[PDB]
Amino acid sequence: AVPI
Amino acid sequence: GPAFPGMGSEELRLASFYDWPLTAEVPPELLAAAGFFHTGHQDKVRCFFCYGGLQSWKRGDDPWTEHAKWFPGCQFLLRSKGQEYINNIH
Ligand SMILES: [Zn+2]
Repeated sequence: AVPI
Repeated sequence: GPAFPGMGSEELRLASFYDWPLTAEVPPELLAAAGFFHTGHQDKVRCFFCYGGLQSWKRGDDPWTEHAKWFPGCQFLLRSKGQEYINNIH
């Protein structure tokens, strides 16, 4: 996952 | 204190994943346990405590691992998992  | 006290309950966080698009890939049970609720938009989730948001979840991603990778200063993460766990991911 990655930051929004 | 938490950024969003209203989502401090794991059960409320789990309920938020009713329309989660990736149940087989990243279990809602694990996401909720790790402090995250579903925003309702795509696969975007947010931690109730640090308000850190994560998206673009991949098969086999581990919610606690991603929490520590991206938001290592979160106090909910620290209280739940301990400093050794966070340091080892970094
Ligand atoms: Zn957090």
